[PDB]
Amino acid sequence: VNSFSGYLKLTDNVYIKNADIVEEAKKVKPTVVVNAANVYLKHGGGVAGALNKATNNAMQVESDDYIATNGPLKVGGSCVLSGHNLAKHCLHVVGPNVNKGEDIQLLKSAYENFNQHEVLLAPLLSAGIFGADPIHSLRVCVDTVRTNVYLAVFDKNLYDKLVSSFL
Repeated sequence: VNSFSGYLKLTDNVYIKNADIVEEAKKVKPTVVVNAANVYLKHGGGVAGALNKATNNAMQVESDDYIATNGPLKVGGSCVLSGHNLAKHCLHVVGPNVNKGEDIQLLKSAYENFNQHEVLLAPLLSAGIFGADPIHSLRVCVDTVRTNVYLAVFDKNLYDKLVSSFL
């Protein structure tokens, strides 16, 4: 049994809810919240900008030190950093950004990072300002992630379309 409330069950291991991931993280304090990161961990906008704002920029400060030591992530890759006030850990995952021309096949590799964590609160990778089709992102999630994932979808309209169209 876990703390997550109000989710619709899509499969054995994937759950979805219309929710602000920031507000959900604040309520649940999950072991892992996933960030929709870029390779530079520059948390300017979208999910990343919202998570970082909710940490009062402490996520960005920590991220800048990570990059200064390790260099950029790979598209499809991830790193584990602090969850600050939102979660125990933040898994920063880089999905491909279609608005930069990145290979959508890298979306599966991105979701494979989730399998290193038994339970996660996450957004749909490569959705929103990363430019991918969220319906596609949800299909890749279901077909790739085997651990228990609780997906937060900010937009109510999109949430209802994801559920209604789910095979």
